[PDB]
Amino acid sequence: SEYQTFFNPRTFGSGEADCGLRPLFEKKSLEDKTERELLESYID
Amino acid sequence: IVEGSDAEIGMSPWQVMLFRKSPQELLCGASLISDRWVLTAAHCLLYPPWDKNFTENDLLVRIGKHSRTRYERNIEKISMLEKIYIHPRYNWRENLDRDIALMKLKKPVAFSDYIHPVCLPDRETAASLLQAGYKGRVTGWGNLKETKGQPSVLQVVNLPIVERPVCKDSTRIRITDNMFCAGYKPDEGKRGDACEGDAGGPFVMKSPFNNRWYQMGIVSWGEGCDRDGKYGFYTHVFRLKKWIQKVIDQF
Amino acid sequence: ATNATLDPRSFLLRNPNDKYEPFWE
Ligand SMILES: *[C@@H]1O[C@H](CO)[C@@H](O)[C@H](O)[C@H]1NC(C)=O
Ligand code: NA
Repeated sequence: SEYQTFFNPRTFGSGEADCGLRPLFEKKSLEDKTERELLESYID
Repeated sequence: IVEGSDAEIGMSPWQVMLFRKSPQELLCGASLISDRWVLTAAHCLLYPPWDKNFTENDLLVRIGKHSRTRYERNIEKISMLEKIYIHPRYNWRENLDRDIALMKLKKPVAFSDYIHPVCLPDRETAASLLQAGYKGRVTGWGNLKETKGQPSVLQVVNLPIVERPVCKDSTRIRITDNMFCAGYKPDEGKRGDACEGDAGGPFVMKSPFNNRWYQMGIVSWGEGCDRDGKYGFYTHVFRLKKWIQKVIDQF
Repeated sequence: ATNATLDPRSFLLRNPNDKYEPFWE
């Protein structure tokens, strides 16, 4: 879970530890149709 | 969103719709950042030139949506607001400096395949990724063109961050360090922008360091939409993170 | 110094005409 939480779950609530990982994509290692375009913008 | 395409199902599970009960209206976009906090643009809640000044009781949020207009039963979740917090130095009189607001849900929302929070960047992620020519992604149910053209489902477009001197020189509006702009230059051979109805929606980036999505920006303002030599302006989330922290820690 | 052309990005409608589908109760 390559992520260090910033906020206090007591006041922030739950969900930060697993933030930014989509159940239908990252969690299954499936890619969306245009995310490659984002990753490529780092190279170019 | 102009020159975008239909989102895939679950592609932006942090996407939130701010909705007016009566008369029923989509107001703005927003983003889910935990089970109980939603981030949006300040001007979606408070804009006196348009006689806009909503209280908590004034609005609903709709989470996990795809269709703009359908009631997606057993998929979307609808929540009431407990309190709205607007940045105290939000500049509605001039340039929308610090266009940011937080909304606390009355009850925590359950996560699903369609509902899942986005990360806010840490200092290092923000410094690494917020660079000219890298692309982020903007989503929303706003207008398809400068003008009523409205999508049937959530739209997505990916757009490159623009160097600050080009952002500045593109507009007569005074820009600030609490803003960044994104979009293709004239002659870059691609188009795309956010538009009216997209404010408050997230400008997100996928980290190459940990495969997580981070919300770098909030759709704020522009001059028209998708015009040559103009760029969309976004609230700089990390720059205002001390405020977010202060609010969440006090409620 | 001129914000004359500043267009905040929210404005609204029910585009089919008169309709979102009802929710909640
Ligand atoms: C918005 O409304 C509240 C009271 O409902 C008020 O305290 C505040 O001054 C208003 N904002 C203005 C007038 O800019
Ligand atoms: Na443009």
